[PDB]
Amino acid sequence: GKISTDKYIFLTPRAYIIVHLLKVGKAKASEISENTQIPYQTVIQNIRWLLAEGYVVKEQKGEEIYYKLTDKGKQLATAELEKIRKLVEVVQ
Amino acid sequence: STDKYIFLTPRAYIIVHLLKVGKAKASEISENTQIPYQTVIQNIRWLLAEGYVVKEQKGEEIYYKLTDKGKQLATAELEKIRKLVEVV
Amino acid sequence: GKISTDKYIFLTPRAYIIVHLLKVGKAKASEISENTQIPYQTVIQNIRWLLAEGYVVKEQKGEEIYYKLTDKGKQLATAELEKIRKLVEVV
Amino acid sequence: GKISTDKYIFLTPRAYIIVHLLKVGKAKASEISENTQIPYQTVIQNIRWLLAEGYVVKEQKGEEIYYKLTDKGKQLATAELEKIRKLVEVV
Amino acid sequence: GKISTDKYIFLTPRAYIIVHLLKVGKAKASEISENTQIPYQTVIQNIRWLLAEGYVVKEQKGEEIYYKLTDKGKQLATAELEKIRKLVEVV
Amino acid sequence: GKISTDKYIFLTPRAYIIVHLLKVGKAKASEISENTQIPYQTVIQNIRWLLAEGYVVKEQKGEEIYYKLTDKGKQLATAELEKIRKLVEVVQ
DNA sequence: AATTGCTCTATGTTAATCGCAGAGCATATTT
DNA sequence: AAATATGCTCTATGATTAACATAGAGCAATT
Repeated sequence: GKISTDKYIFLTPRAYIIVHLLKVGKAKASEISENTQIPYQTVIQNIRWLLAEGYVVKEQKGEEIYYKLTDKGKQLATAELEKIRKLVEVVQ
Repeated sequence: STDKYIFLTPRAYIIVHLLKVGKAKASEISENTQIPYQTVIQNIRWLLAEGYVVKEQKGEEIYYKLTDKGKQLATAELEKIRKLVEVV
Repeated sequence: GKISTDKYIFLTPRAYIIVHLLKVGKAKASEISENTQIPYQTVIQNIRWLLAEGYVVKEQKGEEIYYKLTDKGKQLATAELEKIRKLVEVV
Repeated sequence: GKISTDKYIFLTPRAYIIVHLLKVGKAKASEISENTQIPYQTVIQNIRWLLAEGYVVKEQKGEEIYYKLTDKGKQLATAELEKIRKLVEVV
Repeated sequence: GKISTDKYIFLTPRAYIIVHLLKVGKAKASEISENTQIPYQTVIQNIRWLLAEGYVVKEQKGEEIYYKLTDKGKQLATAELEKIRKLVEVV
Repeated sequence: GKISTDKYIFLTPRAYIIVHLLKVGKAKASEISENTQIPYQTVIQNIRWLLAEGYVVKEQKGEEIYYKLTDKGKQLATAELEKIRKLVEVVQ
């Protein structure tokens, strides 16, 4: 699948997506996009996948739809983040 | 469905390996990262076309290594990778 | 909200999907996409949702991912199907 | 377009709407939203289209605008209702 | 290994692509593949080589991407091609 | 398969061999190698493929192994060459 | 000359990036 | 009170390409 493009040399689009939720805790699909530079279509495409994977859950208030990392989604993040520190430390 | 490349791309694992070793063969580049060989070369052909890597054929032995340009990309991207973790 | 749908006016693409899951039980994405004429891409984005609700389960078979309707999905299926005869009947 | 969402799993909002007019003859855009469980803005949206496609026509009842199906409407209902059965044929 | 080429038995798919850019000036991934009848994958993968050598360059026209031979690329397409005629006149 | 390479940019080794056989008429394995500069292990490999399709047949003229074209390899020689021309022609 | 072996090529199946056209609903408008 | 222009948000899905596996094939070295 299209994973390594000129825009995602090292990190994938979902990476920045999750890293964002880790901070804001909860955010709108639009808020995720404009804050990560990742185009909206790519965001929800990965959000749909995150939902099916149980990493992220959807919240709704009639009109306002928010997304947040589930406990396992937070487990995934704090796991992949440790592979980064490795990459970069083994490295230098 | 990629469970293998969640946060990191296979391209990264390749760039990094060519940093700690400097000179590596498409076969070893694959093994030491557990990335399917067919992906290695396919990414190599792209890295070559972008001057991020230069080939060095010492006979029948093939060797791919980072260039001055590719090295800059390596030390550049990696920094971006850290700053993203710092705040988190 | 300018509407133009010559394809989905009464039935959603998600419906045809659910249905095909009852016949074959388990099938790949590139598979049900052909037996329903529903474009492959649309299928994935819909099977994901069915996974997010637990209406379907991902069962890999070697290298090819297989999607099979679950109990809760079977419920949704048979339950929402009767909801359709409760309409056709009176009309 | 936005066909299948959380509320709509099998049938689109149009299916219901028409199914409503196919039982109440002519009802106000409000009274449809009342029975269809569909929000007001959505119904108006589908109506603005139904009328533009010669599927539905207004009927001026004085100080109100009850909406009634047209001959083109039944030409669509029964013509759509059959894709359901051809579909729910294997249950 | 073993040999079974049904197509490229005398010419490389690289030969075609090179020839194309020499008469078209500017071509995209699809264009080459569509005309040369060489499969898309082979093309996109061969340009990489023509780029790693500096024989071809990239013309970014908005979204779509074009490819054109370079100085060294031209001095290659006009040289090797001569060893073609030097080869056919040997008869 | 391994078709395009650093040397076989335009023509393949099977091209050099065949087109050279027409002129030279006939020759031994190593002879082909020396002339077209193509390594033996390569020349010998493709010859095996030629002796398999009938394009070329080996004829024991002494103790060496003489490799000379055939009819199957003639219908092909002119066939490929014809396309080779269709290519350099439109280049104009 | 034939088999073994390593490496890179040709290329199809699948999938994931990002775009355009929808379309579901909520507000602010509006005769 | 009911209707529309309007602003979001997510869906339908086509086009480009990457992930990567199969079948080659250029080229030593061994049998």
